[PDB]
Amino acid sequence: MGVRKLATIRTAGEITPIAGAEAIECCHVDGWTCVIKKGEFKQGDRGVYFEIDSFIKEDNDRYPMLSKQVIDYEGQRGTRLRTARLRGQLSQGLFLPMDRFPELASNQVGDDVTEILGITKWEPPISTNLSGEILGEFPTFISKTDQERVQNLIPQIEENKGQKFEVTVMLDGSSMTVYRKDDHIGVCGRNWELRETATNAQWHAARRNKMIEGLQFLNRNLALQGEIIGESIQGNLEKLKGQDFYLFDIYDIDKAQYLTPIERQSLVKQLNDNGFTVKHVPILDDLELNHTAEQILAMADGPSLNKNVKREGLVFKRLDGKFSFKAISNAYLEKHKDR
Ligand SMILES: [Mn+2]
Repeated sequence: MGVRKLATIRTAGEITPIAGAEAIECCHVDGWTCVIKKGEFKQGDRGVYFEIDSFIKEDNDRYPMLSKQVIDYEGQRGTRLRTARLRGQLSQGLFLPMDRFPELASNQVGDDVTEILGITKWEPPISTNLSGEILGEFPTFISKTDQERVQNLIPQIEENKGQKFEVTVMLDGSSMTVYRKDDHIGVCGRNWELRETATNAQWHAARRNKMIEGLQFLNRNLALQGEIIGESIQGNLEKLKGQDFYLFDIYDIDKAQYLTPIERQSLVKQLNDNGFTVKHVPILDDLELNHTAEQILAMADGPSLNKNVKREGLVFKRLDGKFSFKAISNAYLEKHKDR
């Protein structure tokens, strides 16, 4: 899920009427709920579902319903899809019937049609503080930080009932990776490896908590992955003075896998024992899964690291390290229109 699966062929679920608003109804699409024109689908119908964060280029033939939300973004004219609320009812995504896409009459349920519809991914601007000097590509020997949304995991949420999960708070900052491979120690943003300058915010955070020394102490090819947050980083939800790093993952570069949560929270223990103050994203009570997606979304709303603000949401990592997912707070998305 990195620019991929924004537009997929999916199936209408339960179609509920909107009391008082007769021209439209609410369509369940997997874990999503979506406002449609009345009678546009019956339950069981297939259509293309365009997730929130889809950027769709203007076309009043195909996308007239998006006409008066066209904008300029990367010098591209088109409509960003985002969370909205229609008459007390949450609405996320666009769900159009297959008869609208002639080119897709061969395709099958669940096909990713993003590429072939030319759909791109809207994202917030990267923070002005954090565009440093690029050294290299994000190393290909490290995975980027990424979770599938719970809304897209109905059969897997079923399958996993009874399984236990590390539950962690999702922080609104910027992805940062600090790693060792042999004689090299590097620091990465989301997409790129960075040069150490005096102005580099990520390199500064890594020096300060001594996580570089940490990796020199551990003597392993590891990537420390987490969130840089604070002042002048994405509106500073947590109301920090200055800035800081909070780990949420460690990637084993030799074995080419993440460390399970217990593997991970032990290593952090020893770092803090040897004088390496590496902070971890807030960890909550472990979860035994026996929930709907809808229930998981409800538990995502809650307090953040700063417990006086509403959090971005939660991440769930099965304790064997072989299944993880995120649930973004819909309350958060309602309050935060740049999200
Ligand atoms: Mn984020």
